[PDB]
Amino acid sequence: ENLYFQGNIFEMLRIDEGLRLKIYKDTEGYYTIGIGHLLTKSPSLNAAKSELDKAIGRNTNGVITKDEAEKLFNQDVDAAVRGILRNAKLKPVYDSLDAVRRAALINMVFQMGETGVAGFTNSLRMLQQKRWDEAAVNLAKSRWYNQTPNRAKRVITTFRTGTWDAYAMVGVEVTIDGMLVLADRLHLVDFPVALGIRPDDLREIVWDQVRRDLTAQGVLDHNGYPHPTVASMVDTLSRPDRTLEARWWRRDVVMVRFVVARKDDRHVIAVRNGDLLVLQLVAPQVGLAGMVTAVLGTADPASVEPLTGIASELAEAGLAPTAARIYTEIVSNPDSWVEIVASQRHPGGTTTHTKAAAGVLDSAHGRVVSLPRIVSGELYGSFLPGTPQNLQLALDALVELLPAGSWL
Ligand SMILES: [Cl-]
Ligand SMILES: [Cl-]
Ligand SMILES: [Cl-]
Ligand SMILES: [Cl-]
Ligand SMILES: [Cl-]
Repeated sequence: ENLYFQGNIFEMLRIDEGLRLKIYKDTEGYYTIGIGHLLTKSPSLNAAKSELDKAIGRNTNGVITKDEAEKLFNQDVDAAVRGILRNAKLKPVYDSLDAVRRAALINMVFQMGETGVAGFTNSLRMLQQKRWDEAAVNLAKSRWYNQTPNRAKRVITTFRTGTWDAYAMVGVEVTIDGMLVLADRLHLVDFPVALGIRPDDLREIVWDQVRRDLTAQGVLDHNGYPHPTVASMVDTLSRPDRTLEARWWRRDVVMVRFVVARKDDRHVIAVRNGDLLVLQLVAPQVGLAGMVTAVLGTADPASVEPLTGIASELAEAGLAPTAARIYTEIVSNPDSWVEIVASQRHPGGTTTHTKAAAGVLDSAHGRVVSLPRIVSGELYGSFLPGTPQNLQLALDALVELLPAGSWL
C-alpha cells in the first residue's frame, strides 16, 4: 500500500527544523516559536510574549497550537520565497524547479539564510540544468552536509528525486549511552524491554562527552535539549500505546531485536545493533507491513500453497510431494527467521503482550509469513507466501490477539 507518498513543505520542515509550541531561545539568544518563527531580537523574555500575542490575536502565555504554528510558518515561507524571487542568484533556479525541489530550496534558506544558499553556486546551476545526480553529489561536498548530516541527506535526496520519499522514514542513530542521555533529559522511563535500555561522578564525565557529541550532530540544541523531532522519537518509545517486538535471527551471521511503536499518531521503528540504536520516525501514511519491510528488506514470495490447517506446535513435530519438499527446506534451513509479538498499554499503566507471534521466514525458495490464530482456545498457525499483503495479514492477525483487537 501507499505507493504515492504525499508530503508537503510544512511536514518537511517540522521534521528538519522541529516544531516548538513553547517560546524558545535559539543559539543567538533570540526568542522563537513554531518552526523558527523569530519573535523578537530583544535579550528579554517578556518582549517575546508581547510579540507572540500580537501575531496570534490571543493571550497565549508563550504556548501555541500546531495550527497556529502553521499560520506563522506560512508567513515565513512567503517571506523566504519573496526573498528568493528578489535575489538574482536564486530566482532563476527557483523558477525552473518543481514544487518539491522548491520546498527543498526553501528548506535550505530556513536553515542557513538566503545569502548562504546563494553560496552553493555550482549546485544551483546543476539544479537549473536538471542534473539531479550531479547536484546531489556536489551538495554533499559542503560543510553544511557534515554539520547537519541527517537533514542535508534528506534535502539532497529530495533535490535528487523531487519526491517526498526521504521523509517517509527519517532516522537518527545513537549509542545506547546517547539514548540514555536523551531519556534522562526528557524524563523518560518504561522503554520496551526488548530494546534493553536500562538505567555519579564517573557517569558524568562519560555523559558530558556524549552530550558534547549529540550537540555536534544537532541532536541536542545549544542549551542541551533534544531536537524536537528526536524528542518525538524517544518519547514515542516511552510507554507506547502499541508495539510490535521482534526477534530476528540471520543465518548469514547474533539475534537482532527491533520494535515498532505507536503512541497517539506517531510511529517509531527502533532497531538495536549491539550498542547502537537506530530510531526512525515513520510518516502516518506508511503501513505496519511497510515498517517491518523497512527493517527486513524486500524478498520474493515463495510460490507455495497455504498451510493453515495447522495446530500450534503440531507444525514442528495434506500436502504434495513438491509442496512438501519446498516447505521442508524453508523451515529446516532458513536463511533468516523473525518472530514478532505485539503488545498494548492500558490506561492504568499496565501492558499485555501476545503469547502467539507472527513469523517471517527467508530461504532459498523465497519469503514466507506465519499468521497466528486462536480458534476454540488453541493456537493455530498459517503459512502464506511472503507478499507485503500477506505480511500485513499476518500482522493484522497478531494484533487482533490483543485485548483491544486492533492497532488503532
Ligand atoms: Cl556548491
Ligand atoms: Cl545529473
Ligand atoms: Cl541533522
Ligand atoms: Cl541551537
Ligand atoms: Cl496470545
